[PDB]
Amino acid sequence: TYKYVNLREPSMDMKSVTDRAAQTLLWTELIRGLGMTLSYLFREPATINYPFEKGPLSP
Amino acid sequence: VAAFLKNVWAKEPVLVASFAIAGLAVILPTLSPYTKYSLMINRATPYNYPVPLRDDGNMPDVPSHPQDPQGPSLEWLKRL
Ligand SMILES: CCCCCCCCCCCCCCCCCC(=O)OC[C@H](COP(=O)(O)OCCN)OC(=O)CCCCCCCCCCCCCCCCC
Repeated sequence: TYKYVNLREPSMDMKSVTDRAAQTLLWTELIRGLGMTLSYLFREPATINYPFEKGPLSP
Repeated sequence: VAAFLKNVWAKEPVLVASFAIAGLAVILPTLSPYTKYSLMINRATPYNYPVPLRDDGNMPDVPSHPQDPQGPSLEWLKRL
């Protein structure tokens, strides 16, 4: 079959274009993820502490 | 023309924040009456040393003792 990606058009009305001018000029995006999705450090690290602990295998 | 002013704010909303502050700092100093207080305070700060003038006859005001009634009111600031 198909799909179409990156085919969209901006709405072009003054209820929208503030929402894209409250973004460029106030940085309301770009702090969304890497203000956050980075931290999100609070998860337990994953490390196999090597000289002692060791990892899985199979027969 | 307002469609223009909203169609540059969908593309470059950066310098627009500079113009928006470019004016609005030029305009206002001719408005708020708080100013011209600013010029009175700044004139009255005695950097130098006041030298007493010679009194023969007048002597409009300002007696020998300073705290006696002498001259203008600068204490509108102390209450301010
Ligand atoms: C009446 C009083 C006045 C009223 C004024 C109203 C508000 C006006 C004040 C707004 C001014 C805010 C700062 C100036 C605007 C931000 C700077 C800017 O304009 O970025 C524009 C930049 C250009 O990107 P673009 O035009 O889209 O082109 C690329 C297309 N692929 O587009 C961008 O997004 C660039 C983003 C920045 C680039 C570096 C980001 C790297 C990460 C650093 C972020 C950390 C900073 C956080 C602040 C920390 C503070 C402690």
